[PDB]
Amino acid sequence: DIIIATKNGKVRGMQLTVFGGTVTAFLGIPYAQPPLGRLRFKKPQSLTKWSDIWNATKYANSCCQNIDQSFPGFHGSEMWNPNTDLSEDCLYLNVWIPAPKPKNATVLIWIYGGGFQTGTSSLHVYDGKFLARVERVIVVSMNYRVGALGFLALPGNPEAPGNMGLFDQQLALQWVQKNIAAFGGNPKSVTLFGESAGAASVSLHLLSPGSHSLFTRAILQSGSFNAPWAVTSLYEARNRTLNLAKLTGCSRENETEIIKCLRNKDPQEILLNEAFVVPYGTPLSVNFGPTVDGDFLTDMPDILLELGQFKKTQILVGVNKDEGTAFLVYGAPGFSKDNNSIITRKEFQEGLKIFFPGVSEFGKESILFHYTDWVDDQRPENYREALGDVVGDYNFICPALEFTKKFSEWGNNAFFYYFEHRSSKLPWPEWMGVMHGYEIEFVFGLPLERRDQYTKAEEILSRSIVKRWANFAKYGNPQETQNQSTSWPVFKSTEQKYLTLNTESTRIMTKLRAQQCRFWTSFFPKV
Ligand SMILES: O=C(Nc1cccc2ccccc12)c1ccc(CN2CCC[C@H](C(=O)NCCCNc3c4c(nc5ccccc35)CCCC4)C2)cc1
Ligand SMILES: *[C@@H]1O[C@H](CO[C@@H]2O[C@@H](C)[C@@H](O)[C@@H](O)[C@@H]2O)[C@@H](O[C@@H]2O[C@H](CO)[C@@H](O)[C@H](O)[C@H]2NC(C)=O)[C@H](O)[C@H]1NC(C)=O
Ligand SMILES: *[C@@H]1O[C@H](CO[C@@H]2O[C@@H](C)[C@@H](O)[C@@H](O)[C@@H]2O)[C@@H](O[C@@H]2O[C@H](CO)[C@@H](O)[C@H](O)[C@H]2NC(C)=O)[C@H](O)[C@H]1NC(C)=O
Ligand SMILES: *[C@@H]1O[C@H](CO)[C@@H](O)[C@H](O)[C@H]1NC(C)=O
Ligand SMILES: *[C@@H]1O[C@H](CO)[C@@H](O)[C@H](O)[C@H]1NC(C)=O
Ligand SMILES: *[C@@H]1O[C@H](CO)[C@@H](O)[C@H](O)[C@H]1NC(C)=O
Ligand SMILES: *[C@@H]1O[C@H](CO)[C@@H](O)[C@H](O)[C@H]1NC(C)=O
Ligand SMILES: [Cl-]
Ligand SMILES: [Cl-]
Ligand SMILES: [Cl-]
Ligand SMILES: [Cl-]
Ligand SMILES: [Cl-]
Ligand SMILES: [Cl-]
Ligand SMILES: [Cl-]
Repeated sequence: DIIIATKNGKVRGMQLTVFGGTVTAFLGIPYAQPPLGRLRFKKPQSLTKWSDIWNATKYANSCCQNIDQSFPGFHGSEMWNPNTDLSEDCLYLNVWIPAPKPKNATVLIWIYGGGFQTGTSSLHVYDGKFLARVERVIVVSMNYRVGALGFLALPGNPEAPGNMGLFDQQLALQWVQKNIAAFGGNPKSVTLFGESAGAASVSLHLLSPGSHSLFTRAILQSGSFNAPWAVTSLYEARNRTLNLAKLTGCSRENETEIIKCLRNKDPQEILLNEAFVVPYGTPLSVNFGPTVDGDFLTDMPDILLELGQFKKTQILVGVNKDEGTAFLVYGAPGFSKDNNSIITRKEFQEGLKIFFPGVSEFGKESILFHYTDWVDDQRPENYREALGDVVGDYNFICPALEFTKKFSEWGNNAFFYYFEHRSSKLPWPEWMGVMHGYEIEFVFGLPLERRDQYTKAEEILSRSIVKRWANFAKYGNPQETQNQSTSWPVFKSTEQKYLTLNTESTRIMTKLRAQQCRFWTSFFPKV
């Protein structure tokens, strides 16, 4: 019976047998007043203390969200769907601490992705028990509100100021500061890490002054705020809020009366109508996301990045080899996970209309021009591979490289990786490569469990990544110093060295996607 006294009351954990040892898990600790009734759409409110023993022995409710139904019964998609009850009452977090209880352990705080519309910390691939067992760190993950319930925005209006899901995350970072020393954790050594919209979230905490004292260091997997999907404009946010109001029958003149109207709507009604607020949307559109609210985020983040207005500290940043392919089977013509998706030029052109809906003819032609200079004109997968690279370079690789250059230009150490190992257990087909989100299981050390079906080489790769991440969190340096590993060089804006992660040979390379990213970063933002 492991009981910890937090500042709001006593919580009860559970013991876990991991790798012939023990981890203590505290699953489902509340960290805010449930955002229900009059509290829906508002910022998270402080939690009033309890007097008993809160039983933190099972994952709590996931936040309300729409579910992927494109591949029913297929584990490749359904692994990302929530695995606890959906409920508005979902502001909970989890803590894994090593056994025996540590003295001043470094803390890793996970922020999941899901495009700010989906996700939950209870996913199997976010289980922080191996990190706690193997590296003696504490792992924390929290649920945060997503979609309109988390990011609906009437800027300046506190009834729906926007960015609520980010303030959920922040209130959880605060909880760690006030409480993690009781679990044996060092509040002075906190590393945020997340993937996709979670990585973008982490990058926004580097920008937000209200978060600057709540963490030490940052790790960004496949995401950053300067990605084109990561920030909703004040124009779009308002056009989307009124679109939702109209769809729900909540159109009013008093903008506050609109919110009160949306507060008598059942969560399901808000969920069904959320999808159509964006008229010409992309596959997996970020309908409701971070905005410049004037509170969490005081200016357009690109300007903050460009002008060095962010927390000075070390960053670890990286991307996967085929970030774009997962999105091609959610709308692109001729694509399918059950065949090899050989598409024609015309299919490629339609795909661009699908993924760049509001872009001019000339803009689309410019993308075609930059990506159809084939070495061989007869390789039938030419267009198929070009569409995936287009989506991956524009939405992930180039934004992440530009973040790392810009951030590093202000004097802090930065480390960039390129993950290029396709999991042997990967249920998606081979042509989709090293997909978006499929480094996460290696970061969390699932291949360390031999009872699974990972290869030995995959166990060694995960063990090395796990050590590098942990050495980065504890020491600001993502080396593996003991087993003759390749030294991870600092990423500098001139040389732009990065490290490749694979089962075979770990390599130092320079200037990832240089020719592609000059297009996306220096020409395409003009069109
Ligand atoms: O992620 C969203 N948007 C985007 C984010 C970032 C860059 C993007 C670039 C281009 C287009 C969209 C982008 C997004 C926008 C809306 C929604 C709400 N709805 C949920 C119900 C219907 C519908 C839907 O089926 N959503 C699938 C969600 C599962 N997802 C998966 C996850 C990952 N990898 C995957 C790989 C294989 C398959 C799936 C994956 C990486 C880690 C995060 C989760 C969208 C959700 C997600
Ligand atoms: C801003 O919003 C208007 C209105 O959105 C429409 O109504 C909502 C309830 C929802 O169902 C949306 O999907 C609708 O589009 C947009 O006006 C529409 O614009 C499209 C093309 O841009 C046009 O085909 C529709 O007929 C228009 N419908 C109406 C009612 O005006 C508008 O485009 C949105 N965006 C911008 C940039 O203005
Ligand atoms: C790959 O498959 C896509 C998707 O088609 C669906 O899934 C298949 C696995 C099979 O079960 C089909 O019956 C399904 O319709 C194919 O895209 C279709 O292509 C046909 C003819 O080219 C066209 O009439 C449909 O509109 C397309 N449907 C889409 C895009 O959703 C594609 O042709 C297949 N390609 C290869 C090389 O096998
Ligand atoms: C919490 O767990 C303990 C352990 O079995 C149990 O005795 C107690 O009744 C539980 N309390 C609640 C409120 O569920
Ligand atoms: C934990 O480490 C900090 C410095 O990082 C130190 O100031 C603090 O006293 C330590 N607390 C312990 C060892 O309990
Ligand atoms: C209507 O708007 C005013 C501000 O113009 C606001 O003070 C008032 O509270 C709103 N009405 C209701 C019922 O909230
Ligand atoms: C390094 O090698 C030792 C034995 O040679 C092994 O026990 C350990 O897990 C390895 N660690 C990493 C981080 O690769
Ligand atoms: Cl599960
Ligand atoms: Cl969608
Ligand atoms: Cl051709
Ligand atoms: Cl070098
Ligand atoms: Cl070079
Ligand atoms: Cl260069
Ligand atoms: Cl160019």
